[PDB]
Amino acid sequence: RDHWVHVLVPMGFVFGYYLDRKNDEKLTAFRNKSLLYKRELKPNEEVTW
Amino acid sequence: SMVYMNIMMAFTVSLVGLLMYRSHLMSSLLCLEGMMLSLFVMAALTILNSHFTLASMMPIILLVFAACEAALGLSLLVMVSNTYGTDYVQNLNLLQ
Amino acid sequence: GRATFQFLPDEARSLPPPKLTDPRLAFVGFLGYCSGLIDNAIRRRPVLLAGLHRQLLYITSFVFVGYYLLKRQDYMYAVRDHDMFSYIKSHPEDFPEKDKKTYGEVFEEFHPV
Amino acid sequence: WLEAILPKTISLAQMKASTLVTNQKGLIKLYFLSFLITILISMILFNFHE
Amino acid sequence: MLKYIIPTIMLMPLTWLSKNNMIWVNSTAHSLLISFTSLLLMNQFGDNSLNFSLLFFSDSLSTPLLILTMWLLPLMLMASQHHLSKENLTRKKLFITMLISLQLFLIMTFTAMELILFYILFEATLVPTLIIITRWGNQTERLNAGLYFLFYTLAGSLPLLVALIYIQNTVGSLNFLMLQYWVQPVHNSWSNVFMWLACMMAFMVKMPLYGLHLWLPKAHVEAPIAGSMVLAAVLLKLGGYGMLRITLILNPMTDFMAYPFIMLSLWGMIMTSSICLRQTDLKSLIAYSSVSHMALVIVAILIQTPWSYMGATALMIAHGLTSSMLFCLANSNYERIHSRTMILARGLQTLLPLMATWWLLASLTNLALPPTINLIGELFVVMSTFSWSNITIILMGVNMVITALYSLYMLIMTQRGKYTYHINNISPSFTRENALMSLHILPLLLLTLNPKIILGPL
Amino acid sequence: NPIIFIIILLTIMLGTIIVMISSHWLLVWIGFEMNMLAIIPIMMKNHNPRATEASTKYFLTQSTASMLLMMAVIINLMFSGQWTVMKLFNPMASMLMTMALAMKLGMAPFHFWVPEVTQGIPLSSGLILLTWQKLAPMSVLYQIFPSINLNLILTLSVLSILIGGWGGLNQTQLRKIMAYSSIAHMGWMTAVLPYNPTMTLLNLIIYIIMTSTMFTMFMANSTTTTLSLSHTWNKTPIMTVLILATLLSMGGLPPLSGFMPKWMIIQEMTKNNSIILPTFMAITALLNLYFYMRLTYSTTLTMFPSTNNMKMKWQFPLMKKMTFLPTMVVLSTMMLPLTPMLSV
Amino acid sequence: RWIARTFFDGPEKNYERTMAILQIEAEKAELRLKELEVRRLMRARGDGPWFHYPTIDKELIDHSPKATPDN
Amino acid sequence: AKTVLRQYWDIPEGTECHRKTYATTSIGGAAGLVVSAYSVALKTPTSFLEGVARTGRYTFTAAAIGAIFGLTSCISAQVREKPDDPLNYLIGGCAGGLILGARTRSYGIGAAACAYMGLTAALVKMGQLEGWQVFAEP
Amino acid sequence: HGSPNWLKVGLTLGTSVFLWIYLIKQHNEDVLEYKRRN
Amino acid sequence: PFFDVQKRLGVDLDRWMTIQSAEQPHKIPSRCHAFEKEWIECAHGIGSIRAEK
Repeated sequence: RDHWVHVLVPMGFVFGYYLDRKNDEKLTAFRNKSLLYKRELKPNEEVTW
Repeated sequence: SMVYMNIMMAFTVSLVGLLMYRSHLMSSLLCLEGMMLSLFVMAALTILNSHFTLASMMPIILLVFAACEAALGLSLLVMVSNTYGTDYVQNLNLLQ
Repeated sequence: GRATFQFLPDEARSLPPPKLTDPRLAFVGFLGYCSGLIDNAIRRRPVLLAGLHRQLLYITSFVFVGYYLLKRQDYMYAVRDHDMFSYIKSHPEDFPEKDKKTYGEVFEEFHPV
Repeated sequence: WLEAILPKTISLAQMKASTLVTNQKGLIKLYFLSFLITILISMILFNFHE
Repeated sequence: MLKYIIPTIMLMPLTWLSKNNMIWVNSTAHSLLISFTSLLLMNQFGDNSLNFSLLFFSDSLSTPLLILTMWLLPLMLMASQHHLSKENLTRKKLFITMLISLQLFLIMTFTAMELILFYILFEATLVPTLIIITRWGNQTERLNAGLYFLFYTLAGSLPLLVALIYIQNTVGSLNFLMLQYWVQPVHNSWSNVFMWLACMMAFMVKMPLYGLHLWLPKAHVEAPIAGSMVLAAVLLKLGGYGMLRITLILNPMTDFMAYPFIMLSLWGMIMTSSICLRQTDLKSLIAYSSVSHMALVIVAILIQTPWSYMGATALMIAHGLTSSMLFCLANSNYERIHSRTMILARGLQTLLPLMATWWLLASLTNLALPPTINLIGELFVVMSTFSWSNITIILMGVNMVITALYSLYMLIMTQRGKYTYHINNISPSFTRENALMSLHILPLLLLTLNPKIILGPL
Repeated sequence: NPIIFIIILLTIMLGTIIVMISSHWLLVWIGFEMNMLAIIPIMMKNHNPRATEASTKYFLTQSTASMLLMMAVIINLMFSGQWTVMKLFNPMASMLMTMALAMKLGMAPFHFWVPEVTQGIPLSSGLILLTWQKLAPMSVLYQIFPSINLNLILTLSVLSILIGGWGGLNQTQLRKIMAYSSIAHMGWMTAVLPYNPTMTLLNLIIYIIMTSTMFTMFMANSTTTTLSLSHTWNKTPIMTVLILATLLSMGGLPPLSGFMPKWMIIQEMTKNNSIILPTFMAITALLNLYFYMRLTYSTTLTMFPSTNNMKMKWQFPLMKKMTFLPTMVVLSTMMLPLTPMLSV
Repeated sequence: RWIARTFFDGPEKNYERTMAILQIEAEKAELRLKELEVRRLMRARGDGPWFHYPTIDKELIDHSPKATPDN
Repeated sequence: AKTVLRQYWDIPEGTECHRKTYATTSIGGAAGLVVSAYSVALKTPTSFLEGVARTGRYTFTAAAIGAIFGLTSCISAQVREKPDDPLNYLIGGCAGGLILGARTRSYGIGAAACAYMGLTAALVKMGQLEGWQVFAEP
Repeated sequence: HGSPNWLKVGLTLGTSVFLWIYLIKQHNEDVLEYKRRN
Repeated sequence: PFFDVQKRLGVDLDRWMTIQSAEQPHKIPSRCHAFEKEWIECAHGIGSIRAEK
């Protein structure tokens, strides 16, 4: 048909690259460190975690 | 007391060279079917001199197989010496 | 544990349960999905895709069973723990509280090359 | 002299599997006498009664 | 991470799922692409190394070493194509699958986060390699290469699992390298030698000492078509790096007994290269290079004191290419003339003029002209191993002589007049002959421009 | 005829269910006394002059094997006079239990038998049933478990996994090659047994599967090694990738499941700080592998297809549950830290 | 400047993500040191329901006045 | 039982070389017998009543080796220094190669016996010396 | 006129209709039990 | 593995013949009977591994 065989597979990447983003929510447990490492007042630590 | 060392020396009736050998298998199979009475009598005293009153049937059940089963294994000893006419433990054919 | 010869007792109510889209349950029956494809190939099917009524009913079986079995596994590792802390909690005499100290204290060896 | 020492292991064992098969052939008497040595030799030897 | 294992396992049904002969080009096309992903999130730090998950830090470590591992895969199908076109497609679908089935673990290993994923994956090969050697051999001596390849590799790597399960329950948990922040030393006993000796000797039996290499030319002399898995088995060997994860720590302070591994491989380095001069079979001649200036790392690793790791890393991937590529030449020149006997092929260099400069740039990088990686990977060896004791300059200074007569004698054997009887050897190296022979010297020399990307932490 | 063969073949497990279910020394006599009574006719079916010179070398070798036991039951009826099933209260009991019970399993000695029966039973069909008799006795040893002289059950073990190893390297008939290396795997599970006796069963189930799926494969016609050469170019090649996907996994290599018992067992046998025992076991199962390699160089090397042999017909055997097992005999390693906490 | 903010992050993650997963760890070396200080060595107490064994069941005993005055 | 071996050990390890060796030399021979005697159950015979004695001719040993091994340490013991060192109690092993060589033919044993029965001596001492256990419980 | 048995065909389908139903019948029930119990 | 079904459901397979003092149909004792009810009373709530000591 449309050749599912072909480049449909590279879509496996973003499939996977999302999974590496599934964990960061459960690895949040430290927002606190002294090395700057701040998560101090900003809306930066707030994103990505 | 003493009756427990006889019969015990009797229950070394096993003696195994004379348990499988030498030929006339019927002698081997024999000292087997009389390996009982060393199991029976020995267990017909300890049950008895002290009153267990309950295991007393066990002596009966030590025969009812000892005859039933040992009478099976006689059967084969026809099949061996049917095809031969002499038992003679000296048949080895299946090897390893 | 208790209520012997039970696949799982009533106490497993409090566990999540292990619902689908976990890689294993998908993987479970995958190893069956590569099993079905065999099932043809032994006899010279020679389809390599043969009737979907054999080429399915496997995948149906595994993941159901793989699922229905994972429900108790996760349980067991819970009753393992449960029975540990509750013992670790009592007999505090067998469980000391270590002190706090490191730098300015400990010496190591000290063996450089 | 690298190949003598290690492949000596090859033709070391493969011979001892010729003494565990060849010399055991046959004679149902010959096994049975040897269970008896084993069942006594466990008496004298060691912890087995202790 | 899953960014990698998932597409490369997604490769697996990119192949059979396809049609007839489109298969080769189908997978060679994609298999290159993954190399963008290879660099993609990698070549981050640097300092305070990358660990992105619980059980994976892909490679941080400054042992990048993984980018190559993802090269050599779609260098095979350009390599392996020659005589594998002569049997069936459902078997040809296999040989591409197990070959991937290797490539999937070498991504798992080199990360491993720990010791005990390493091992079960350190032994997890030999299922895929052993099957490529025994089938699709050439001679009938192959059947013994099947055994010898085991019964060493597996022979002494079981004493790992006796030792690594001994550490797991002794001090804390080995679950993670990145926590060694508590490590006590190993002082001495008649027990601890064994511990150190058990945690070591399994690795040596891969990167050979001058003993117990008895397998290495047995498997390479007779081995699959293209060197198809012979290129891979020159990755596998150097992957004994993990001794870099241990001997840095985890019994640091026994150097006491190091000497039987120094003077044993340090006098073999001057040795087995010299038993390589009279060889009459060419794929043997290269197989003994591979011992020699590989076995120099074992005197780089045992000594502490970086400037060795500056130079020990560059070597694992130094011959990682040069020693790869030579097995690619000696393959090609064998397609046309069916003896591997070195003598027989002479009077070339007239008949294949463009392939002249291919031999040369190969045989020139064992000479190690100064600018390339090779010397800048050797001259951090000599600088620290000199300070060890001044006398190391002699033997490993001799290594730098016999190796030069070594290489040339292989080229200069192919400069002669021979017309002789050959009506064969017509093909003037159709592109794949010179295409797959490139993608080595182009990427190899190139790195010398910014050669801070091959270095350890030190 | 055909009904009873399911009455007999049912009474076996009824012979071994009274073994695992019972409190009472008498019943564990009657229990595996009626196997040696109810096994025997299965051997027969084709009435040949081997089976009948086989089951008679079996019979009287499981006759005494039992009949000693009844002597080591009635010893501790004297002392303590309490039957049931627990440590044996007296050393002449146990030492007359465990080293006269090793006859049914046969361990390091007491095997001139396992090759004399398994070879040349004309019935190869099964002969899978000689995986029951591994399962009756163990279901004593798990109970009696805290009484052994402890210098023995290892001394029959370590003289076993060795002696069953070397036994086969010299063998061709492949009913023997399974006969041998089935003493071997009786070396691992009763070497553990005093330390943490579960993680034995683990090796007991993984064993009942793997040896099971061999035979069901060895059933089409297959008999002698050089009749497994005429296999791939004749019957089906999808068969050969199977017999290579197990025989390797059965000695075991870590990506398979055959590596699963060892990998766990040594977690147990060290941590008890015996590290000089397991290497010698760990290292001896090595040359237990060189049967299988060199068995597996028979079928993938295309060795002289038999002769002009034309089998155009399809198959009608019973593969029953073979289309499962080598997805559970292989791929299960990735799955389970269950086996230590599941059966426990 | 264009790439670093297009792809990966700085020591707001690959630092103090290790902080994150070393409390998924140092609690895994707490609970493998308390088995081997309990399981392996219980010991002579056989206290906790681990090395516990069967003994005999005192339910099945009989208290009735059986017939013989002395027993 | 644990008996003999234990007795010797809790005897004269490094000193009182006489009783020890006299024991280690007699126990080796005793062990040797066992195997010779065993050879009659599994292996048969043909030289009649006296034959077993003839058979024993091949086992006319073990005892010799046992004696010698003890003797080496007996002679040594307090010799040059403490023969208690790992490398030392070795020495009793190798003389063994020579022993077997003497017993039968040459080149194809006497080294190996000296070699391997050399290698496996030291471990014993080295074993209890670090406190190793082969058969244990938690 | 394809000739399977047309006897059993659909049982395996019908059976799975039971199992998944019964599976979730135990699941959608037991999910609340955790909270009902906790 | 010892399942102990007769514990779960109701039946008695054996459990009666087991020990020296249970019933004895007309209530007649053994000689050493009186020391059973003494010795079982000792180790019951015990786990038998400390019983020996």
